[PDB]
Amino acid sequence: EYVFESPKMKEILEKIKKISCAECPVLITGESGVGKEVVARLIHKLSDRSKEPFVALNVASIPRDIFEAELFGYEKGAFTGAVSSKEGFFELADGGTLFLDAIGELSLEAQAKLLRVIESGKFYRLGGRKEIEVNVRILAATNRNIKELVKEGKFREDLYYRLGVIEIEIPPLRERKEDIIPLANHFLKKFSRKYAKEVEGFTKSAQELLLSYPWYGNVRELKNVIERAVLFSEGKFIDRGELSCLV
Amino acid sequence: EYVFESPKMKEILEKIKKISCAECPVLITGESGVGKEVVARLIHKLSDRSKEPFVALNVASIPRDIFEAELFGYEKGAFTGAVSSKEGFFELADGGTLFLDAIGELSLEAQAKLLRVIESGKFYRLGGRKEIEVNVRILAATNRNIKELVKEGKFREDLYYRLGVIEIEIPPLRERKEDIIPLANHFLKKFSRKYAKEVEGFTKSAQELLLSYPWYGNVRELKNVIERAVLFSEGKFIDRGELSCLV
Amino acid sequence: EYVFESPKMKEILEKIKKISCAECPVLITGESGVGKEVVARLIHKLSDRSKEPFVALNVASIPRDIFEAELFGYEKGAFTGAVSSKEGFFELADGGTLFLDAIGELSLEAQAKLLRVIESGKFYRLGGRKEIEVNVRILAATNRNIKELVKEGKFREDLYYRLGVIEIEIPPLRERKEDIIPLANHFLKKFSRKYAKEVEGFTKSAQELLLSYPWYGNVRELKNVIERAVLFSEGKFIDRGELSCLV
Amino acid sequence: EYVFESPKMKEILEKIKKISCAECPVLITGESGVGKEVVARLIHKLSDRSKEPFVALNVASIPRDIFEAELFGYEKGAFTGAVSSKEGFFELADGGTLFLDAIGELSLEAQAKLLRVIESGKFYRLGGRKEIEVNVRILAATNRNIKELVKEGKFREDLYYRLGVIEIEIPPLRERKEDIIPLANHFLKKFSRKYAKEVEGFTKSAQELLLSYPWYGNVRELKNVIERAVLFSEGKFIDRGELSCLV
Amino acid sequence: EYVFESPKMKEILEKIKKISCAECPVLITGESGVGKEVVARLIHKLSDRSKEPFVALNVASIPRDIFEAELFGYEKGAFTGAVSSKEGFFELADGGTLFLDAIGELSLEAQAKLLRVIESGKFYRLGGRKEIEVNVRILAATNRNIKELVKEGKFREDLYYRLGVIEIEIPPLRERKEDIIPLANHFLKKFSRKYAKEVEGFTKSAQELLLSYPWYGNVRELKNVIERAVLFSEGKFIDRGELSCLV
Amino acid sequence: EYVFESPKMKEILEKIKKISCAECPVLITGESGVGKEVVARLIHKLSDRSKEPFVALNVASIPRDIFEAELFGYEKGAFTGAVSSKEGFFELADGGTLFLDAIGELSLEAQAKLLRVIESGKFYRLGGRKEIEVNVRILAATNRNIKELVKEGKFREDLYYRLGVIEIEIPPLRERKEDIIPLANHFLKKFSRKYAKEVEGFTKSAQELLLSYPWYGNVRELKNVIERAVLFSEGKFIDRGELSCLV
Amino acid sequence: EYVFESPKMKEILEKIKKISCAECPVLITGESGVGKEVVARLIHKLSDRSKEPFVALNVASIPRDIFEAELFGYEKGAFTGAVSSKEGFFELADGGTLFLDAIGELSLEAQAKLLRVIESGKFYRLGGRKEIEVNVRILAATNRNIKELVKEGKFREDLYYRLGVIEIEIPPLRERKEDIIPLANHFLKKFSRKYAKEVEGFTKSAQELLLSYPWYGNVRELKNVIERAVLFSEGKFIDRGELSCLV
Ligand SMILES: Nc1ncnc2c1ncn2[C@@H]1O[C@H](COP(=O)(O)OP(=O)(O)OP(=O)(O)O)[C@@H](O)[C@H]1O
Ligand SMILES: Nc1ncnc2c1ncn2[C@@H]1O[C@H](COP(=O)(O)OP(=O)(O)OP(=O)(O)O)[C@@H](O)[C@H]1O
Ligand SMILES: Nc1ncnc2c1ncn2[C@@H]1O[C@H](COP(=O)(O)OP(=O)(O)OP(=O)(O)O)[C@@H](O)[C@H]1O
Ligand SMILES: Nc1ncnc2c1ncn2[C@@H]1O[C@H](COP(=O)(O)OP(=O)(O)OP(=O)(O)O)[C@@H](O)[C@H]1O
Ligand SMILES: Nc1ncnc2c1ncn2[C@@H]1O[C@H](COP(=O)(O)OP(=O)(O)OP(=O)(O)O)[C@@H](O)[C@H]1O
Ligand SMILES: Nc1ncnc2c1ncn2[C@@H]1O[C@H](COP(=O)(O)OP(=O)(O)OP(=O)(O)O)[C@@H](O)[C@H]1O
Ligand SMILES: Nc1ncnc2c1ncn2[C@@H]1O[C@H](COP(=O)(O)OP(=O)(O)OP(=O)(O)O)[C@@H](O)[C@H]1O
Ligand SMILES: [Mg+2]
Ligand SMILES: [Mg+2]
Ligand SMILES: [Mg+2]
Ligand SMILES: [Mg+2]
Ligand SMILES: [Mg+2]
Ligand SMILES: [Mg+2]
Ligand SMILES: [Mg+2]
Repeated sequence: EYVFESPKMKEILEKIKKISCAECPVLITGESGVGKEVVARLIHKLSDRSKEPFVALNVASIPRDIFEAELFGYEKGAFTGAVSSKEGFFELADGGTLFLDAIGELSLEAQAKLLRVIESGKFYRLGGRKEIEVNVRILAATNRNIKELVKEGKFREDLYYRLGVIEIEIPPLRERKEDIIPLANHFLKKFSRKYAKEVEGFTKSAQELLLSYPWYGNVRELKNVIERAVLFSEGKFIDRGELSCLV
Repeated sequence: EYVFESPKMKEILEKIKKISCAECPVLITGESGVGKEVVARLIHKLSDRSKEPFVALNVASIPRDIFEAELFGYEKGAFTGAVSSKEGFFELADGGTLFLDAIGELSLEAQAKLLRVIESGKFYRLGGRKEIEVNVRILAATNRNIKELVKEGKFREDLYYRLGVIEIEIPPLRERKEDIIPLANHFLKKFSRKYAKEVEGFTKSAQELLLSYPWYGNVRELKNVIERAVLFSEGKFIDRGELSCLV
Repeated sequence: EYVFESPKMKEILEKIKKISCAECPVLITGESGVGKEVVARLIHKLSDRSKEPFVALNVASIPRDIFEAELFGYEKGAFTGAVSSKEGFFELADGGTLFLDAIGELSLEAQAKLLRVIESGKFYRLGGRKEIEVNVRILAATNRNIKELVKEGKFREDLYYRLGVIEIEIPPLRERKEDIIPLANHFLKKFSRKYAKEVEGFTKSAQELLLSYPWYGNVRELKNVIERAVLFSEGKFIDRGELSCLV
Repeated sequence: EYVFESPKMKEILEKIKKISCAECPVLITGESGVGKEVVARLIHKLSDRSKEPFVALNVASIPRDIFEAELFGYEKGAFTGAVSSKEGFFELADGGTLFLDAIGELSLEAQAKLLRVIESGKFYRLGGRKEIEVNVRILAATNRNIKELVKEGKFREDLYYRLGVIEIEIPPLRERKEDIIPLANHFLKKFSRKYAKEVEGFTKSAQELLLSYPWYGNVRELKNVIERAVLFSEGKFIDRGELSCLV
Repeated sequence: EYVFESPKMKEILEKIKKISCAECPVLITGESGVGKEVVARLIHKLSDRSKEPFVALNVASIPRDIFEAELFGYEKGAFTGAVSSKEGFFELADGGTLFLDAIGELSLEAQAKLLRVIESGKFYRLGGRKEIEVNVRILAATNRNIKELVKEGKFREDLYYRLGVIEIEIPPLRERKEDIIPLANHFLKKFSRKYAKEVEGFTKSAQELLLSYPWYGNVRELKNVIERAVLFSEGKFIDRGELSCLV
Repeated sequence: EYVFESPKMKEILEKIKKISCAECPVLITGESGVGKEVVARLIHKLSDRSKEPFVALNVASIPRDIFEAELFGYEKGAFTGAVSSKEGFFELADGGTLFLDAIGELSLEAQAKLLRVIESGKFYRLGGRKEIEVNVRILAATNRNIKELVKEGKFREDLYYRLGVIEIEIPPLRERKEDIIPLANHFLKKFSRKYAKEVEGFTKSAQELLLSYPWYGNVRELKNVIERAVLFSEGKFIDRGELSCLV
Repeated sequence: EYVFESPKMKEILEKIKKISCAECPVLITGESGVGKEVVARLIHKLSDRSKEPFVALNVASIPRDIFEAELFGYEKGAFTGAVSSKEGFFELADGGTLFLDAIGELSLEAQAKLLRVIESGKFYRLGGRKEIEVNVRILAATNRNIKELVKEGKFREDLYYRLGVIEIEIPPLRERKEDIIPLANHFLKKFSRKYAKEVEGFTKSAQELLLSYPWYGNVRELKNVIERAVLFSEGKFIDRGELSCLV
C-alpha cells in the first residue's frame, strides 16, 4: 500500500530489494515528509530480520548526560543511582534492527561515542569492565544536509563513512511529479473509506493544482491536504476551489 | 452559550463540526483572548471522545530537566532513584484528548522529544526498555506567530506538519466586528443575572464605542469591560460615558 | 480608620464597595506607599470571603527552583522531595483570598506557570497526576509600571488580561492633595495618643509645607514624618521649623 | 562612657533619648568608624527592650542560598536533609531587637525577601504553611551611601521607606572637631589605666595635630592611634613627634 | 587477507614485522579509513602478546569527570558512590595491549593525567594510597594532524615523545594508487562470495575510474563502493557506468 | 637566634617588646621573605599568651564554600556530613593567638564574614542559634600592598581599621643593608655546623657582593644562597666567585 | 648506567653528590626529555633517605576539588567525608621523599594551598582540627619556564623561594654535544643486547648527523631514534642513511 511511481522512487524501491540479503548500514536522507521512515521500515520488512525487533530511537533528543547509559546500559555499581545492571538500546536490538533517527542532529560529543560500535558491534557498559558484543543492523535517517555537515565539521567524517555504506537520498515531492497524483488518489481512497464519504476523485483543474504546488512538507503535507479535502468535501469530486482554500 | 456570528467564526464552527468524525491533530492559533481554548474544548465535546478525559497542559512551562519524565513517565530503577514507575501525561490521556497549550513557546530541545510520539503514539519511559503505545488525540494552541517561527527556525518544520493536519486560525476581535455586539450582549446578560443588577442593554452611543475599540485583549478584554460596566452600572442601560472611562 | 478624601480616592472606595458581591481578580497598581496593601485588605474585608483566610505572598521573591512546589505543592514520591505530599499556597487559600504581591517583578518563566490556574482554578502538584481544583479569589499588586512591562514584553499579555479584570490604579500622594492634611491629622492623633504627647495640630505654615512636599514615599513617607514630628515635638502644635528639618 | 560633645552628636544623643518610648525602625548611616554600632546599642539600652536580646547580624554576608532559612527558619520536611524545624533569626529576636548590619550591601534578591516582614512581622518558614508572627524592633546600619543606592536602583525604594522611619546620619570625625580632643582624652585615660602607664595628656602641639588630621577611619582610627601612643609613650605627656610618626 | 602492495605499505608492513620483538609505544596516524586500526591489530597479532588481551578504547570520548576512574580505577572509600574497589582499563590490560584510539582528540587536561603512566607503568587509583604497577604495551592512533597539534600547543610535547617511539604514518589511498585495484579486487571477491553473486572483475574503463577518484574516505570508502557495486551488479563484470553512479 | 641590626629592625623589635602587655590586633606587611612570620611568632612568644596555642592559617586558601564552617564551625543539624557539632578555628584558638596569614588575598566575600568577629569575639556557628564568644588575639600578615588594596576597593576599609591597630611594615632586605652581613654570618655558622664543614667566613670581595645584590626573595633568598655556598664550599672562606655563580 | 660527560652535566652530578648530606628542597627545570626525573631519582638514591619511599605525583593533574583531600587527607566526619579518616600523600611520604612533578603547571589556587607545608611540615586534614606534622623531603620538576612564570605572576614568588633552595637547570641536549655520542653509544649497547642484534656502533657519517640534529625531544628523542635504528638495522654498523630516514 505504498506508492512508488516516479523514476527515482522506482530506483529506490529496487535498491531496497537488492539489499535484502545484506545487513550493512543504510543512511537515508531527504526533506521532511519525503518518506525516510517508510523506507527504513520497508528495508526492515524485506530484510533477513523482518521478524526481529525494529527499535526506533530519536538519537539526538537523548540528553547528553545519559547518552551512554541509554545506548550501552550501565553496570550495577559505582557509576550509579542503582542496584542492578540495565541493558541499553544496542542490546535491546541485538539480532534485530536499530534505527537511529535524526542522526544528523547528534552532537559531536555523542557522534564520537557511537563511532566504535557501528563497525565492531562491541562496547563497554557505563561502569563495566566486560566487553559486550551485539549483532545489530543499523539504519539511520535525517532531514539535515549531512554532506554539508561533514564539510563544515559539524558531523564526523569517520562516522559518515561508517553509516553511509548504502546511501538512499529521497527527493522532494516537487521533483517526483509522477508520484503526486497516484499519492493523492491513494489518500483519497483511504480517507473516503475511513470517514464514510462519497468522494471518488479530483477534477482536472484540481489535479493541475496538486502538480504545481511545491509541497514543502512533501508527502505528509499532501496527505494532510487530502485528509482535509475529504472531510470538508460535498460532491463525488474535489474541485480546484476546495483545494485552493486548503493550500 | 458560545457566540459565533461573524463569517469567519461561522466557518470555524463548521470546520469543527465537520471534523467530529476525525481524530487528527488540530493546530489552533491566534492572539490572546480570541478563543483558542474555547475552540479546543468545543472540538473535544463534539468529537468521538467527548466522554474521555481532556488533559490540558502548558507544555512550554514544564522545566527542561523533567520534560520526558512528565510526558512519558519513568521506570522504577536507576535513572533517578524513585522506587516505582510513574505514568506520564501521554498515558494519562490514553483513549482521550491531550491539549498541548503554548506549543509555540516550546524549546527546540523539547519539540524534538515530542516528534516521534505525535504520529506513532509510541515512546519509551525515561529509563525503560519497553515501547509503550497510546492512542491519544492531539490538540495544540499558541498565541505565537507559528508560521514565522518555522521560517526563523525557532520551531521545527517536521513538528509543524505533524501538528497542523487541521489548522484553525482564529482572527482578532477587531476583524470580527459582527461578533462584538452579540458578545457584549451575551456578557451583559450573564453578569446582570450573576450580580443581580437591572442592566438590560447598551445605548447606541455605547455600541459605537464597542465596535471601534481595537480589543487588544480580544474576547477576554471585552468580557472584562462588560463585567466592569455591569458592576458599576446604575441605569437599565450602559451609556458611552460608563464605557469610555473603562477603556 | 482609613482616610479617603480626594476625588480619586473616593471613586476607588466606591469601586471597592461595588465589587463586594464579586470574586473577580483585582489588579492594584501605584507607587510605593500609596496604599496598595490597604486597598487589597479592604477589598477582602468587604467581600464575601471576609471571614476566610487572606494569604499574602511576595510572589517574585520565591526562588525559581521551588516556585511550583510552593504554589502547587508536591506529591510524595516525586523527586527527592520527601516522604509525604505537601499543600501549596493555592490550596492553603482554597475558599479564601490569595494576594500576589510584587506581581510585576515576577519572572517570565514564573508568569507562565501561573497562567492556567488564574482562570481554571486547576493544576497538578509537582510530580502528581491528579488534577486539583481550588476556588481562590485572586488579588495582585505591584509598584512597577505594568502596562509598560506588557508593551516591552517583560510581562505576558495573556496573564495581564487574566489578572486585570478589575483595575485599581492608586495615584501618588502628590496628585491627591486633598488627602494630605486629613492624613497628617489622622497620624498626629494616632501617634500623640500612642506616645502620650500633647500635640494637637499643625500651624498654617506647617500645613503649607505638607501640601507642597512631593512625598516620593507617599503615604508611608508622610506617616514617618508625622511619627518623627510627634516624637520630637514640644508644643501643642507642630510648626514649619519642626517639619522642615524632617524632610 | 561614650563621648558626645559636638553639636551634631549632641542632637543625635537627644533623638536617641526622644525615641526611647518608640519601637519604630531606625536607619543608621555614616563612614566606617563613626559610631554606628555604638548608636545602635545605645538605642537598645535606652529603649523599652533594654532587657530583651540584641541580635546582631551582618545581613549581607549570609550566602544567598540560605538567606530564608537563616532569617525565617525552615519546617521539618522541607526538601529532605532535615528532621526537625529550626527557628530563624527573626524568631530568635522575638520580643527583642534585631540589628541588620551592612544593610546597604544586601543583594536586590535578598532585600525583596525582607520586604513584607519589616512592617507586618509575619512570614512563612522555608517549606512551611503556617504564617508566623513576631514582634521585633528593627535597627539597621550601613557605611554605604544609601540614598545614592536608591537613586541608582541598587537598593529598593520600598524597603528604604520601611527601614528609615527614624534616620540617624552620623557625620565623619573631621566634621565633628569638637569631639576629637575629648575622644583622644577619653582613650588616653582608658589605655593609660589598662596598660599601667604614666601618660596624662597631650602637648598643645599634639592636640593641633589631632584636630587637623582627616581621620579616614574616624573614631576607630583615633582610638587606634591613641592606643599606639600610650603603648610606645615615655613621658607623662604625648608630644607632636610621638603622634606624627603614628599617622 | 590484508592488502599491502604499494611501496609505502610494503615498508609499513616491514616495520611491523621488525618490531615484533619489541614492546615500545607505537603512534599510528593518517586520514579516516587508511587502515590505522588494521595496523594496530596487526602489530598486536605479530607481537609477543598476540595471545594476551587487546583492549580498545576511544580515549577522547570518556567524559572528563570519570577519566581517572575509568583508566586507573578507584578504591573503595571516599571519592565514592561505592562499596568496593574497581580496576581501571590499565589494569584490565596488564600483560596485554592497550589501544588508545583518537589520542589526538584528547583534552589537555586528560593528556596530563596519562603522562606518568606511559613510561613508568605506575599510578594511584582514584582515592587510593598504594602505587599500582602494570606492564602494558601501548598503541595509539589518530586521524588528526598530531605534529600540528603539538606546534599549536593543543597536544603536549612531552606526551608526544612518550607515545611516538615508533611512528607509522599511513598515507591516503590517493597516494597509494598501487593499492587501489588489488583492494578493489579483494573486496569484489569477498562480497561476490558473501552475497552469492557472479561478479568476477572490473572492465578496464571501471579500473581507470577507481584509480582517478580521490577516495576521501580512503580504504573504507573504497570497500563501501565495491560492496554497492556487487549488490547492484548484473553482469560478470562491473563497468564504468555502474561505478560512476556510485561515486 | 634572630638577627635585628639595622635601625628599622631595631625599632620593630622595640615595638614588639612594648606591646607584650597588650592583646590588640597586629597587621604585619612586607615583601616575601622579609620575616613576617618570624615577627608574628616573636610577638606571640613575648606576649601574655606565650604558653597558649598559636594557630596558623592561610586564610585566603580556604575554599569559599567552607569558609564559615572552617572559621566558625557548624552545629549538628545543618545537614551534610553531619551528625555532630564541630569547632571552627576561632574556638580552637580560644585563649590563644590566631594568625591569619595571606590576609590581603582574602576575597571580599570572605573579608565581610570576618568583620564582626574581630572586635566582638562573637559569632554564630554555621546553622546554629547560640552566639558563641571567644577571646582570641589576632595577628595578620600579607605580602600584598594592603593600603593600595584598600584604595582600590579590593580590601574593605572597615576590616583594615580593625586589623591594623598596631602596624608593622617590615622593609625589604635591600633597604636594611646593616642586616645583610650579620644575617649571612648567622647562616654560615648555622649551616657550617649542620653540614660539618670548615667554612668560617666570607672574603671582603664576597661581602661586597652580598651588600649590592637586591635580594628579591629577601631573607629567605639570602638564607638559600648561604646554604648553597656552604654545601658547595671548599675553603675556610667563601670568595666572590663561589657566590657570583650562585646569584 | 647514567651518562654525564659534558661539562654542565658533570657539574650537575657534582652538586647532586654535594647535597647528599642535606634535605633541602630541590627545584629541577629543563626542556622535555633532558633528564629531570633521572636527576630527581638520583638525588634520592644518593641521599640519607635512599631507603625510604619515593612518592611521585603529577601535582598539576590532580583535580582542584580534591587537591586538599589528596595532599593532606581528610578526617572522618567532615562533609560526608566517608566513614573514616584517610592519609594524604604528605603523610604517605613521611620520612621519605615527595616528588612534585609538573610543579610549574600548578594553578595559583593550588600553589597557595602548598605554601605553608613546604617549610613548616605542618597542615590540617580536610575537616580536621589537629595539626599534623611530617618530615618530608621535597623535590620538584617542571619543563615550564618557571622564572618567567614568576615574573608574569603565573607562579607565586613566595612558593618559588621555598622550593628553589637548590636549583638544578638541566640544559637541552643541543647545548651538551659532548653527551650525544656517549648517550647514543649507551643506547645502542642496551638495545642491541635487548633485541639480540649485531649492531656495534655508528659510522663517522652517522655520528655527524647525531651531533647536528637539534633533539627537540632531547635525551628521550635520542633514545627513541637509537631504539628504531637498532630494530631496523642490518649491518654491524648504523650508517647516515639509516638515521636520516629516522629523523
Ligand atoms: N511512498 C509513500 N506511499 C504512501 N505513503 C507515504 C509514502 N511516503 C510517505 N508516506 C506517508 O507520508 C508521511 C511521511 O512519511 P515519513 O514519516 O516516512 O516521512 P519522513 O521523510 O521520515 O519525514 P520527517 O523528516 O518529517 O520525519 C507518513 O504518513 C507516510 O506514511
Ligand atoms: N465565541 C465565544 N463566545 C463566548 N465567549 C468566548 C468566546 N470565545 C472566547 N470566549 C471567552 O473569552 C475568554 C478567553 O477565551 P480563551 O481562554 O478560549 O482564549 P485564548 O485564545 O485561549 O486566549 P489566551 O491565548 O490568552 O489563553 C474566556 O472567558 C472565554 O470563555
Ligand atoms: N488611605 C490611607 N489612610 C491611612 N493610612 C494609610 C492609607 N494608605 C496607606 N496608609 C498607610 O501607609 C502605609 C503604606 O500603605 P501600604 O503598605 O498599603 O502601601 P503600598 O502601596 O502597599 O506600598 P509599597 O509599594 O511600598 O509596598 C501603611 O502604614 C498604611 O497603613
Ligand atoms: N561617641 C563615641 N564615644 C566613645 N567611643 C566611640 C564613640 N563612637 C565610636 N566609638 C568607638 O570607636 C569605634 C567605632 O566603632 P563602631 O563600630 O561603633 O563604628 P561603626 O560606624 O559601626 O564602624 P564600621 O562601619 O567600621 O562598622 C568603636 O571602638 C567604638 O567603641
Ligand atoms: N590494507 C588493507 N587491506 C584490507 N582492508 C583494509 C586495509 N586497510 C583498511 N582496510 C579496511 O577498510 C577499513 C579501514 O578501517 P580502519 O579502521 O583500519 O581505518 P582507520 O584509519 O582506523 O579509520 P578511522 O580513522 O575512520 O577509524 C576497514 O574496513 C578495514 O577492514
Ligand atoms: N630577623 C631574622 N633573623 C634570622 N632569620 C630570619 C629573620 N627573618 C627571617 N628569617 C628567616 O628567613 C626565612 C623567611 O622568613 P619568614 O618565613 O618569616 O618570611 P615571610 O615575610 O613570612 O615570607 P613570605 O611572605 O614568603 O611568607 C625564614 O627561614 C626565617 O627563619
Ligand atoms: N643522563 C642520562 N643517561 C641515560 N639516559 C637518560 C639520561 N637522561 C635521561 N635519560 C633517559 O631519557 C628519557 C627521559 O628522561 P626523563 O624522563 O628524566 O626526562 P624529563 O626531563 O623528566 O622529561 P619530561 O619533561 O618529558 O618529563 C628517560 O628514558 C631517561 O631514562
Ligand atoms: Mg522520520
Ligand atoms: Mg489558552
Ligand atoms: Mg505593599
Ligand atoms: Mg558596625
Ligand atoms: Mg579506527
Ligand atoms: Mg609567612
Ligand atoms: Mg618527568
